[PDB]
Amino acid sequence: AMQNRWAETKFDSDIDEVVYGSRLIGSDPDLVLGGGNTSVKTTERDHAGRIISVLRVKNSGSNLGTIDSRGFTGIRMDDALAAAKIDKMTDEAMVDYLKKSMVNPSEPSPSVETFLHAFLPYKFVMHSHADAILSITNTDLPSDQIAKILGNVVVLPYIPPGFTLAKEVMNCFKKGIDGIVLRKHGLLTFGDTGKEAYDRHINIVSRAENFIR
Ligand SMILES: [Cl-]
Ligand SMILES: [Zn+2]
Repeated sequence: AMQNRWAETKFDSDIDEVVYGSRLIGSDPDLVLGGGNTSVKTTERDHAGRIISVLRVKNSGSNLGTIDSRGFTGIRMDDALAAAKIDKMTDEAMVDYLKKSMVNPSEPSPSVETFLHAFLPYKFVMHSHADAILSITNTDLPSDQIAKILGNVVVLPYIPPGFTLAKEVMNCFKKGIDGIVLRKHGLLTFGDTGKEAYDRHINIVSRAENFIR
């Protein structure tokens, strides 16, 4: 039975908190059998001394399980949120956009799923390709019955990973929900703190697992 392993309460920094959450998620082979990504929205000074809103998002330099602060690449939120105006973007264009939005271009490339994170207005966001979520969403169960099984969630149909997915995620987000379920892809959870996003992730996946058990 999936367990909830969140033990800490005090962290020195936002990055320490997101690293902690990432490690817990990457430690469960039923949550991360190489993919998944996390993020924290944070305040930083940029090179020009401006205090700015930064999305620190998982990068290509490590898996979630053994991640450290180096594994979080800083993306300007002003830049990322301005992308919401854009209609379509190819994967390639998306990568270029993100590169031009990096607070420090010498950091490792940010997750190709960065826009899932930027476009959800919670401080912490967690994304997995949880096996039990893939199973339940790969059945013929209607989405509404999937939602009744999993809890206070919104369920989205299959959409290929990329910019359109992020736009749909953005638009289906509603105040008060615990998660967004992406059929044939995975799960998004979020919250004001790392624990909130994490607890929501476990509760939903474990409900999925319970149901297919
Ligand atoms: Cl009912
Ligand atoms: Zn994904």
